[PDB]
Amino acid sequence: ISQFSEAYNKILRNSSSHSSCQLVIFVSCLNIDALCATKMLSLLFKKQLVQSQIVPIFGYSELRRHYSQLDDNINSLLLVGFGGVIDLEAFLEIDPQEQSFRRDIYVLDAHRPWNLDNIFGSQIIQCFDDGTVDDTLGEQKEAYYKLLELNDLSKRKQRKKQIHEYEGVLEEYYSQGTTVVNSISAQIYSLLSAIGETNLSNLWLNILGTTSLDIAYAQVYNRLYPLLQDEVKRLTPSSRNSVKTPDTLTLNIQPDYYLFLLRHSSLYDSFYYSNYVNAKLSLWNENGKKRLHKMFARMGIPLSTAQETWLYMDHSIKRELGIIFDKNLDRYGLQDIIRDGFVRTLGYRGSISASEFVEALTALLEVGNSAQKLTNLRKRWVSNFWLSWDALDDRKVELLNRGIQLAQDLQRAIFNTGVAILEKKLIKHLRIYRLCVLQDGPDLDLYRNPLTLLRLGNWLIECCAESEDKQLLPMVLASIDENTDTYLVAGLTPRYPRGTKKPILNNFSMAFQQITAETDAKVRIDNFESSIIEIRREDLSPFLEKLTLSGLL
Amino acid sequence: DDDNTEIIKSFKNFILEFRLDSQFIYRDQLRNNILVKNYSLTVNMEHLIGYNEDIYKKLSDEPSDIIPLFETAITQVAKRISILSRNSLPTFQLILNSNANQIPLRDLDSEHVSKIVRLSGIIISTSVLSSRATYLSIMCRNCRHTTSITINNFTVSLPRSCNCGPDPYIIIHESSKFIDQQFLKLQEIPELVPVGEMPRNLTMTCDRYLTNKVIPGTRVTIVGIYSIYNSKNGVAIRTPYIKILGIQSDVETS
Repeated sequence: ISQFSEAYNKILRNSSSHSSCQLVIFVSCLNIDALCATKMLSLLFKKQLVQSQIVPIFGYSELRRHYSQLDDNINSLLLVGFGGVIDLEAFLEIDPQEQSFRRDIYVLDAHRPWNLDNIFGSQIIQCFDDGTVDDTLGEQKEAYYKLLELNDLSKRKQRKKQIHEYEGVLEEYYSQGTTVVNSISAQIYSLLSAIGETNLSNLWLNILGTTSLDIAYAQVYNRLYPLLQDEVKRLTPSSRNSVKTPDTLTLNIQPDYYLFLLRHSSLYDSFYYSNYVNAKLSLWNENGKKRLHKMFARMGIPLSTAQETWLYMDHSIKRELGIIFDKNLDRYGLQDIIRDGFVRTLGYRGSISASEFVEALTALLEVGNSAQKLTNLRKRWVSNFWLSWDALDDRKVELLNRGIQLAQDLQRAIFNTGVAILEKKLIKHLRIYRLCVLQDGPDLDLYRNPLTLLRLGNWLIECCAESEDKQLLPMVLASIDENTDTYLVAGLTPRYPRGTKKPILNNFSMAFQQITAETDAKVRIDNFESSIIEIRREDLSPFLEKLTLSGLL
Repeated sequence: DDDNTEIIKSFKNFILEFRLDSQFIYRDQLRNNILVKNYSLTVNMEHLIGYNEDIYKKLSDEPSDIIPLFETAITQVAKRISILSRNSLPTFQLILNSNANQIPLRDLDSEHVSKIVRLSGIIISTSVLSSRATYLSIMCRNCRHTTSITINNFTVSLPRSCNCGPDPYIIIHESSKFIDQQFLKLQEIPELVPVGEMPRNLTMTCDRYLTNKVIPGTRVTIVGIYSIYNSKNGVAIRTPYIKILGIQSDVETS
């Protein structure tokens, strides 16, 4: 509810000290956006050389272990991606200490709607709600100034009728789907441009941030291109090349493709594993696989030349890469492939597509790495976080490729198993919504991570619906290996075929909390996201039955 | 041949200006190689294609007409590094090993002939060394023309003109500079793809510093050009071999 620059000067005044500082910025959690945000944030701190503590939090339940344990001198705290949904004032408590409260916890979140207790009643925040939903948002505005603090019998009856009158519309609010308005990174950059830093790798961090989520909607991002492209116009390494030159040597616009790993993998394998194309062309089917080859017969690209790594393909095919696709792809309905994208060239190393980089980092997060076992695993993810954090750095590229050799493999897993599902037609159309469960599969170790099931779930909800009449219906998935029937189940959102009228607001967040409040059968919201929960095989089936009814949508 | 000047200028500009942040990998590859008296250079194609797409566009087009202009191009560089004036310095061999896409032995059929082909197979036996020639002087049986012939790679008959004839040219072996050659013969790996048939073995000629680099029986991945030689045994029926530049054994192997 504040100016970004002024919130900045506040976090400046409470900061400096000695033995300074002290602030712990919480990077959270598994979302690439977090990295994108906190890296340019951390670089900004290093600019004024302000000491910081940076914590890789996984579990939402895990945050309590930290904040309740170690805090001493820390008067100014910062947090990322948490608290937009569940309020930490009740969760942490707080317990006001010393107006002009000593500690300011900044909470940065893209999630909506905000918790009601957060924005109004200033204690721990210093909210980041600005500027996306301001709004009004008159529904939260009347939620308090009316409620607080609230012949005489008719005035009591009138008063109470008014109270429930506000409580109904208030109940409409805060019970709702969790949907990201704008990427937190973008706003950190809006905060950053007011201070005056135009830095190139910074901007690349923004591009990374925005393009973190295009796998899932945009939704506003379709109109974020002005806010990026203009900035790309606010700077330039050289008016003209001047090949290369070995330095600056920076990012530029190119006809990029939702196509998967075009530059770091072989072309044919790049269609065959791509996510948008696995749908429209029915590639899980042997009968459709051929249709790809017909694409190549249309392009005049040899099959043998399609099998070869993209660095080494002939030059003629490169110069025709932006034409041939126009000549052909239009006929297959694949006409939405070509985006205007961002590509940063490091020169003699190669170039990297904005999206593919994100595929590298995601790749890093799950691989390349009774409560003791889950804690130890979540711990392994915590360590792995930094292995992924390092790849963002420019000076070490040598491990970034270790991401990509993984990012390929994962797909080779994901695709494979994905097909293993469609052969058995495991989809249960049900009535109100679509649902699935993986009872058996190869290498569930890869599927342990929330984000792995976010991408498999994504390639599957994308596959089932082209569309593909009728009625985009949200999907459900489940997997188990070890940790005694943890059976991780993540919520999902429907995918429109590039024509998106409504955000549609994932409802699993609410539907799960209704069940936690009913019989709560081995239901665990331990994962940071409201869409993804844990379950046991003993209680999963009654849970599934209680999921089927009553349907909130 | 101003075109060869144009190509070699690009190769010099590729060696002197190449930057991996910030050491020059090649330029130091060179020095650290002449000091130990290795007289070789190993190019990493990914850096090459990163630098200019163009020179790799031509180098995958007609390799055997180009690669020696790359050799002379690099040895003209070691002249400005290893020594200074105002000898003798052999033209270095380049060994280029790169990822690309593995092309299995069975799948080599024409069509890629004279186009660089990376592949993988277990070496059967190594043939005993024998020298080819590099620089040899020649005198005529009659007019006694003193001709210094620079033979290059990659067969080549001697010139008949200064009766005289038909081929009055003698090889002077007292001044002739010689290199070495190997002839690996490699049987493709037993895992794939024997099916029901005995696996084929393509004959390969290693040379200079790759020679005796590999003990027979060790799995390797060869790079090299693919090309054909005559060897009367019709019609016409020329038989296939793989020139190697350059060989890289599997991990490690020492």
